[PDB]
Amino acid sequence: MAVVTMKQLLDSGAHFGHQTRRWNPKMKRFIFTDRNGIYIIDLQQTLTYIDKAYEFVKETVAHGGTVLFVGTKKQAQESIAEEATRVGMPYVNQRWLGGMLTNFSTVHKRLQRLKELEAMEQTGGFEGRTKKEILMLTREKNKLERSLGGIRDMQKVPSAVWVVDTNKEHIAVGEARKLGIPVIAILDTNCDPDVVDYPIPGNDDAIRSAALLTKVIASAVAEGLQAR
Amino acid sequence: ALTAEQKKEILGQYGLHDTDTGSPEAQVALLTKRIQDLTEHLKVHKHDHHSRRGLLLLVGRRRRLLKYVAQVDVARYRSLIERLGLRR
Amino acid sequence: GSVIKKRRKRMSKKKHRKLLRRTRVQRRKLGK
Amino acid sequence: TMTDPIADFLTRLRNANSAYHDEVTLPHSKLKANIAEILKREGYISDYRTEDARVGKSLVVQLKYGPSRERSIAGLRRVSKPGLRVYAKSTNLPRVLGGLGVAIISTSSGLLTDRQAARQGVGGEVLAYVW
Amino acid sequence: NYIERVVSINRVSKVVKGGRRFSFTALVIVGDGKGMVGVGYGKAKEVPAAIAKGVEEARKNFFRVPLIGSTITHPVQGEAAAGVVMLRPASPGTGVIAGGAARAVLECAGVHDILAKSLGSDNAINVVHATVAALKLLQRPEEVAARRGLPIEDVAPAGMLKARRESEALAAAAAREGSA
RNA sequence: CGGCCAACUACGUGCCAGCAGCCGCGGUAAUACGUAGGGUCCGAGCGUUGUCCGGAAUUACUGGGCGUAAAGAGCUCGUAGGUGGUUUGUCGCGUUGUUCGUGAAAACUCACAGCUUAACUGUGGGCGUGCGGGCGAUACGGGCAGACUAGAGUACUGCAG
RNA sequence: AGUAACUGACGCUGAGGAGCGAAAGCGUGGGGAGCGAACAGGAUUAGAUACCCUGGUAGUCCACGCCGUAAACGGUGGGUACUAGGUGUGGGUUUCCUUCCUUGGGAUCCGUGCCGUAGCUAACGCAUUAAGUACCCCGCCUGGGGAGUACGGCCGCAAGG
Repeated sequence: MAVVTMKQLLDSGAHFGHQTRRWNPKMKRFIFTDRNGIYIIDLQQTLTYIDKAYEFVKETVAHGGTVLFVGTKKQAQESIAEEATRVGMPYVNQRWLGGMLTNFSTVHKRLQRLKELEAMEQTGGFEGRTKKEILMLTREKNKLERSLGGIRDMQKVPSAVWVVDTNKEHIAVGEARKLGIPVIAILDTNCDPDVVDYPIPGNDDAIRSAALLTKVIASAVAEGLQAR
Repeated sequence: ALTAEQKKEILGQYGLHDTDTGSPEAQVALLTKRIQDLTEHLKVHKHDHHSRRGLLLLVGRRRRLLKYVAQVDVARYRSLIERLGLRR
Repeated sequence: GSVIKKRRKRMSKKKHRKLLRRTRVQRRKLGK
Repeated sequence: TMTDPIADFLTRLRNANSAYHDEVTLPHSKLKANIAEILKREGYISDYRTEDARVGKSLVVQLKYGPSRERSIAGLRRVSKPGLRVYAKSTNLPRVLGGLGVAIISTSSGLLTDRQAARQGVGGEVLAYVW
Repeated sequence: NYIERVVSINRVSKVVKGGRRFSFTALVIVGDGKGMVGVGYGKAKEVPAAIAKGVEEARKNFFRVPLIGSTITHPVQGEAAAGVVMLRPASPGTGVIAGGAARAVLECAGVHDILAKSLGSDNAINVVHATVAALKLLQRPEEVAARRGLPIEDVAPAGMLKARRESEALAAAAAREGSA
């Protein structure tokens, strides 16, 4: 089932991503030909895993499976900002501070300090002391709201299926795997497809392929949000 | 080394037909000619230790080939030794 | 490896050659 | 040089199995053809084929992997090497993995496995273990 | 309802500018007595704190130990940093014939009549890993038939099925004689 | 009667007297030295010596290793030896099945019997892991007589040092 | 390296054995500019049989012999088959555009480097030029000192091996 028309996939282009110096595959079906020094992603194998991933999320979210929001690369942050705001979800743009899902016995109290300082600020405690402390109070408040944003509503031992920046946050995906709910990602052509159960072939640098893919899943999880 | 015509003269006169180049007759006849030329060189260049090793790698091969002929046939082994003048 | 083992064996070697040098003429006498 | 084509037949399979290769091309021989038949019947490989090449024939062995990408062979071992021949009498036969793994034994009745020799009372030279 | 076996207490001490910085380590094994064991390494500044931290790490490292009756399936030999252990099944009524660190893992899993040996390093930490690796190299009767694509009886031997089949009947009747 | 290792305190001296299989206990307050009081293991027995096997996968066939821990000859040529690509025909030496003769008793097994029980004794199987004959078998190794070109060696044409 | 014309398993390893083997050193005869063990002074120092300085002989060089040892090190024996790649560099062959030169790219054979999976290792690290996965043959190891020492023997003019 293709939401976007087949001909317009040809006009969009699916032959980008890397050169012949940083290819690390292990599957001989994801190699079509070698021209221009750039490997050819096969559309057929892309749509098969796209539909399989589309069904798996459809079954997961209808029963009540959750996936949260993350993104750090410079051509994906602003895309999810609009999508997250429209759907109301927050987002994390700069820092997946390593060791956040395993260390919920430390980052939970940080959510307490923010709500303790926020409730301190709603009260109106401003000028009982110097303003250097309050200057850094808002600095760390913005730092926490910049680095940990989507953690506000969960209280539910999270399920994680979304992976962002597979290659450069290679240990951020491990910290998810120690308690490893199955995971998906837009495949970096230098990233091993077998480790992630749903390696979706996309483009690791293009905003068009980055935004369209997370928009497709965002719509797919939205229909299951409506049909609860 | 041996010129192309020098080899072509030895090859035809010792070979078993007008085409052979790797018969044990052809190789022993060729190696013996190379050896006799080389040891003539070492009679005036006594210190050519690196070229004497090349001489030793050839005599070892010729004995290796001569051992094959004696195994496969005794009559053809004697006929080669006498025609060339060797002893074993 | 470590060099301590080498200078442990080196001293026994160095000492022994000294002994042969000192007893060089006496050895050639009792060797008759 | 080469001294045991039965050994390199197994070490090609072991290297290719670990690297998750899907086909293994080997030079073909009557002894190696028969061994591949046993591995197929006992269910360790999928299929094999004898094709032709520039100077001789060629065996290709289509390896089998599980539905969750797990191996079908736990290992292979060569027992009776050149220079130490290991012959098994019909009443003291080897037993691989206790009783799970299987062995290949070359006897007068043809290449038989571990269980076949017990049911037929014959013995012979051991060849290899596959488990 | 897990039996806990502490196998080693070592006092390790980093040396610092003012002297040393002693601390304690523990290697407790937690086992349920039916074929699930886990190892755990807890480091703390006090022994009761160290034994505890080793325990919470152990309970999260459980893994099934494939048993036939009350003894493992086939001989095996695993390896660790340098430890070697030689787990091998035995007939009923034999007891756990194992050494120092291998006994703790084996008596926590619930294997009862097994033969062992320690053919490498004699460390408490390494031998614990070596026997764990050897236990992870274990197969099952119905699992091997699944791999090789055959019915069970053509793969496993007759005696192995009898022992497995008998264990079902003995366990079943005693279960229904205590529950019904 | 420290850990191994089943079994702990008081008293007398303190680098002495001494103990001690190893780590190690005795520098006027010791579970480790003598003394008593308790405790454990055995028991007509208990300890120490001398010897062997074991643990020692610590000569490793079963069952180890050589970069730096002990361990690759300074490097090549080659004798004896060890080892052998694809395939057809044949022998049956190695290999293997069965059969006969042996493998003498006691011994160690199993079963049974008799000494009031045991030790001990007797009867019948097993063993005696091997050897010499007959009858097959021909998958592998091998002996013999062949056949191929993928290994190895020549040939022709170039090329660098 | 290219063509496959030629014989048709003629291969691999190789106990003892034989040859080659940096430097220093030995013999007979030449040669000797510089550098220079030994040897003299000068200086530093508590002392200088040293570092520093000024001089200086065997030697370093050539012809013919001998010696046969080195961190003679990749501290990694030889042969063979397989097991992701990326980027350099040295030789020889050839398809895709042609300017019709070549760092144009493409493929393949043989060397020589750096990085990096599977795997292996106690770790350091090795990783298609394995320390990975297997087969054949050789050498060697079995706690440290005593000791590569003594005694016996072989070789050597001697040093000594």
